[PDB]
Amino acid sequence: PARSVKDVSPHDFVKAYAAHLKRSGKLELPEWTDIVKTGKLKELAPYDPDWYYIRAASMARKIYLRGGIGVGGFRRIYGGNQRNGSRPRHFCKSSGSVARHILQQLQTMNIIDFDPKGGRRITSNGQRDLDQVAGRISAA
Amino acid sequence: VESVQCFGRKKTAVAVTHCKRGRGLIKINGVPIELVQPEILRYKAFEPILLLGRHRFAGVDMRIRVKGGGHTSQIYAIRQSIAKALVAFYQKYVDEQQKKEIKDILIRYDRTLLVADPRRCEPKKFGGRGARSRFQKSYR
Amino acid sequence: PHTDVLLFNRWSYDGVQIADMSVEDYITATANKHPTYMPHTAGRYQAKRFRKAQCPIVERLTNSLMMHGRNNGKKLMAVRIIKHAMEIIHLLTDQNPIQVIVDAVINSGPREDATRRQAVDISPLRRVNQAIYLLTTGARESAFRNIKTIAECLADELINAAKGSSNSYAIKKKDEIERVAKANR
Amino acid sequence: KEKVNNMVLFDKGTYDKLITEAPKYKLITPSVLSDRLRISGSLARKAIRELMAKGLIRMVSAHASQQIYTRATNT
Amino acid sequence: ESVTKHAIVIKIMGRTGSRGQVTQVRVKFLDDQNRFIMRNVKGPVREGDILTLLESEREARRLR
Amino acid sequence: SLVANEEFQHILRVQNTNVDGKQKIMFALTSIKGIGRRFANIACKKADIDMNKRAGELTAAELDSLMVVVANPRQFKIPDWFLNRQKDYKDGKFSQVTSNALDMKLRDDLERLKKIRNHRGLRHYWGLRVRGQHTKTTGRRG
Amino acid sequence: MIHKIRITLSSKNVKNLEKVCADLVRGAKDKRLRVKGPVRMPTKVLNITTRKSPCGEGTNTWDRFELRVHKRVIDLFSSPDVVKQITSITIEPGVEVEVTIAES
Amino acid sequence: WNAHPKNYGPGSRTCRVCGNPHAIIRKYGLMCCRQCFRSNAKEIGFIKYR
RNA sequence: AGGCUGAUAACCUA
RNA sequence: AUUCCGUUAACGAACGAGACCUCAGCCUGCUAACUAGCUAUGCGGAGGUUCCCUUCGCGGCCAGCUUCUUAGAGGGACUACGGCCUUUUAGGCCGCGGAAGUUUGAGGCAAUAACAGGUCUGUGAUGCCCUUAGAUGUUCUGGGCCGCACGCGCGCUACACUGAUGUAUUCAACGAGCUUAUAGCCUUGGCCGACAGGCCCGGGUAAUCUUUGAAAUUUCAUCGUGAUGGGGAUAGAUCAUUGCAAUUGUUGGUCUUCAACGAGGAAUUCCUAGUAAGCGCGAGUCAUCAGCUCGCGUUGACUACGUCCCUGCCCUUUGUACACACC
RNA sequence: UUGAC
Ligand SMILES: [K+]
Ligand SMILES: [K+]
Ligand SMILES: [K+]
Ligand SMILES: [K+]
Ligand SMILES: [K+]
Ligand SMILES: [K+]
Ligand SMILES: [K+]
Ligand SMILES: [Mg+2]
Ligand SMILES: [Mg+2]
Ligand SMILES: [Mg+2]
Ligand SMILES: [Mg+2]
Ligand SMILES: [Mg+2]
Ligand SMILES: [Mg+2]
Ligand SMILES: [Mg+2]
Ligand SMILES: [Mg+2]
Ligand SMILES: [Mg+2]
Ligand SMILES: [Mg+2]
Ligand SMILES: [Mg+2]
Ligand SMILES: [Mg+2]
Ligand SMILES: [Mg+2]
Ligand SMILES: [Zn+2]
Repeated sequence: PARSVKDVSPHDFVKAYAAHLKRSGKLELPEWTDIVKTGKLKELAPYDPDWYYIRAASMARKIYLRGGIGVGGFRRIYGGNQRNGSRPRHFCKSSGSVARHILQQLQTMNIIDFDPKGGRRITSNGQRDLDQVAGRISAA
Repeated sequence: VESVQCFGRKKTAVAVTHCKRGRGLIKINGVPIELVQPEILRYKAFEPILLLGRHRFAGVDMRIRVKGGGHTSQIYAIRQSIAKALVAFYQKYVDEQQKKEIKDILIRYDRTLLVADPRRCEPKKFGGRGARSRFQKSYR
Repeated sequence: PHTDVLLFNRWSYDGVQIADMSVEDYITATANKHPTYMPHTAGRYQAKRFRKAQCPIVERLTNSLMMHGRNNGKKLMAVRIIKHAMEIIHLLTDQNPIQVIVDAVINSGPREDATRRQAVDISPLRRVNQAIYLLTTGARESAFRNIKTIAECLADELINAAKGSSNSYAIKKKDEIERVAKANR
Repeated sequence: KEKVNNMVLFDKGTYDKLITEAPKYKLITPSVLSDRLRISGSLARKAIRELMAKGLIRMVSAHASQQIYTRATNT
Repeated sequence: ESVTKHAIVIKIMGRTGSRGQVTQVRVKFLDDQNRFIMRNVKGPVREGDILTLLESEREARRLR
Repeated sequence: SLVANEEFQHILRVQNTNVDGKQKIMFALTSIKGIGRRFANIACKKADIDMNKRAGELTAAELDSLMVVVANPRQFKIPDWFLNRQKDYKDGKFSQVTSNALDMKLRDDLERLKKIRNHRGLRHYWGLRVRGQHTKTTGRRG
Repeated sequence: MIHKIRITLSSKNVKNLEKVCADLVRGAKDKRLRVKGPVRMPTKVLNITTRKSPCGEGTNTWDRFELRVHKRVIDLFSSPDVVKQITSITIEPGVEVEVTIAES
Repeated sequence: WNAHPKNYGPGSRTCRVCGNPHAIIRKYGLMCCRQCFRSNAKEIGFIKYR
């Protein structure tokens, strides 16, 4: 067979493609990578030192699967439950600066572009890049 | 065009399996069924294949679309749509006696493989937070 | 008889026997009585009396793990716990984990009780219900505020109960129930 | 109710006990080692990885919540 | 001394006890199938199912 | 995994506080007043300290570099919004105040309000709630 | 020459709405016009839930009030003048007819 | 006289039927108090089914 | 002081 | 079920119950959809080996079609069928088949006679009484309704490892939405910002746009039985938003502070299946404010299939010095 | 006699 993104486990793919983005050296991490949290719903900053590449790999896989997602859509996708002390939990959005910065980097890498109807769309080069990485993952 | 389209239901989940003459492909929304999530419910979705055997599916291609419901109910809807689609395919394009044989196997194992569960959520009534549950009563 | 259905696709129902006349018809763990690949069926077992005796014994154990309130309805976690516990049981005992589970249920079911107080006999169905309740109550209590995981506690509870050892929480409670019953004869 | 005092790092005496006795256990989990060797669960998780690297124990089940290991060779 | 025996339920006499929590049944001993007695049973029981009697000498009074 | 060497310490002393040596360094620093989990984590990153090791494994030099970060956050580019004393009332400066300096700062805040007979200062003096909470039914501990 | 004209019908009364829809489709089939519909939009259920008591005493009972709106859409391929002729027929009470030239 | 702003809040809105300011139903633009609405519900077109 | 009682006494708990 | 069969000095009727109406459950049958889709086909992108295969995007009022969606009309269950039990009865138990075999589930409606039950503070419903210009009318400014030794009721969050945290991953339903004034409602997309929030271009008076629309859960890692990374009260500093106005913190952020609480005495509530419980969402209120209420779905059990012991209710017989009726 | 107990 010939595996593409849909044919491989999402967990395995994101790890492999994140190591691919870091290895290329094309993403320019912002100054505040080590300081920020990924939303006000969080208590602490991410544990993984390479969380930025992991998030960028995850966002590329979602644009590959569905076009037209904007920054607001990604804030919802990585949002979740916020705890409010002695009050009930409610849904909260995640950081827009993290989403916007990652999208603007993947676009300079030519993995995504502007969808005419709004949001971001995977490019032909982006499709090849993601599909080639998925093909190299060992069968597991 | 020897194809059938059978649905399965569980609560608000609806899965429709498009079963056509093929070579044995089985995919859910473009993803191979071997990657069904969650992984512990993967056994439930594979029961029709395990019960009948892969050799019964060698001459068909099943593409499944599922919507609504939740993680558990979508598996049961998918599980039901696959069984119904194969039975509808054998009746229409293979034989009546072969349809008789496989349907007996599916029924002897579990009747919900072919017959939907009619249970739905009971509406909430005022004076309590559930359908039955009432607000706590105090006297003094 | 023989069946191709394996629990979790790991454990065989062949060779599993219920060596107790009273509760044989109320434990569903053999190859002839509807073997199941997984202990998760959206069954309707409360529609009628004695209908839950057809529910597989492994799934009846899984349901009793969805306590207390914090764990209500978290059946995917419960199925995982029993899946891990059976793996642990196989390592420690070198026996079929399904066979060990039925032995634990048979040994931990009280056969006499007190009511009103005088001694009365317990029906085979309630005996199975009590055994399941006692086994999961002991595992839950030993896991609480303990480094030991719930799966390891459940495996040890079942291994001791299947052996008949007093180390089991369910064996001690069964003795206490039958000790008070004899005092009120 | 007394408080456990689980060591966060091995000492020469306990580390040698791990390399000799632990490979012989039928069931090896972080909580089994944590209780037998009086080590914290965090140290037990790292210790199990070392035993895996040395090839002294084989894996039976892997789950984020429950990890199950056993002696590589029986008896 | 008490000897454990197994007996099969023949007929359901009726629910007894203050709150109806007990059932009186007629049981036939399996070892000797010509002996019948009445027993009080806690929990759901139906005709046909088998019981374990820790002591078989006692007998329950009708409508106890 | 690794064996502890003789340099391992079970108790440390930082800014007149007892720091447990068996705790992960990130959570060992939180025992200092004015340093929470968010600030302890950023301090270890700016000091290039491996957060995977225990506080007792750190050398004396490494432990000191942590307190240099805490004392000069702006020098290490920790932003102003991340500090527990932003735009001080007297000096207007931004800083992270810890241990007794934090206790002195809290004392000066309440004394200032009480001195001008501010409403919030008076409720601090009377031992009442100051953040608009109803007091009819809760907070009954006297 | 031939244009897709959209007719929208709304009403609270289903029988009256279905009666007018049949009169229009059947009235257009007589002229041999191409007809698309009627298309039934999902029913809009306006809902007001209110306390029965005019005061606050007694068991707190609630009245659930519902006002259902049914909507039909019929597309006729013909000229505006012909459509104006078909729709000009007297319409049943409470049925709101709305003729627009589909923007396509 | 009447100088205080009345652009928002209960004081700005009143029942269209009776003029009372309490328990106004603003949904769908009804602008009736809950008591007047129940009296006039049938005439407005609202009905009880379940 | 709380609980039990429509309420009081009795009773039960702290 | 005062539901029926029968009995019978009654006969024949009227209400309530049932019927009924709404929602839900079955229909590969009917009607028919560019504001809902599917299948096929054409073109294009990517992967694998030019055909071919896998996957995604776009197009076609002359591809076809209605399985999935919507909503009209109908059909479908009657305990029909089998066994047994009951009086020839009325009916009941078990079972096949069946979407469904508790009046299939859940509601709405709902008799006679009552209560000195609640409401004059919903009403341009209202009698009498009071007040009516140093007003109990009305409006304006400010404060109060929230004030805190204490007692009680409905709740929310917890005491952790069946967990918290950080990743990765991923599936609902009910519903609601604007005066267009630069723009007053729901808001996509782009940009700026760590967050909170701001700017710009727009869509939608709506199966068309928001809506590509949740959480618990799943998954990997860290933590390791320590009031601990459990818990988040109390409190300091500071930033932003709503408003004419935020102090007695409106609310929302950031760092810091880090209380009780280790499962709860006597007592006591609710609940029999998609129910309990857990999990979040919409709506009402609303400039701003939800720990509340009314609905919605998601995950999904234990136990019982009884009894009149407790608390009550219905019918019959019976006792009564009670009729304001055993308070 | 009817109710209530
Ligand atoms: K998320
Ligand atoms: K107080
Ligand atoms: K292609
Ligand atoms: K009134
Ligand atoms: K009056
Ligand atoms: K009012
Ligand atoms: K706090
Ligand atoms: Mg600190
Ligand atoms: Mg206040
Ligand atoms: Mg259809
Ligand atoms: Mg119908
Ligand atoms: Mg009545
Ligand atoms: Mg009165
Ligand atoms: Mg008040
Ligand atoms: Mg209430
Ligand atoms: Mg916490
Ligand atoms: Mg979705
Ligand atoms: Mg703490
Ligand atoms: Mg307010
Ligand atoms: Mg309220
Ligand atoms: Zn009004």
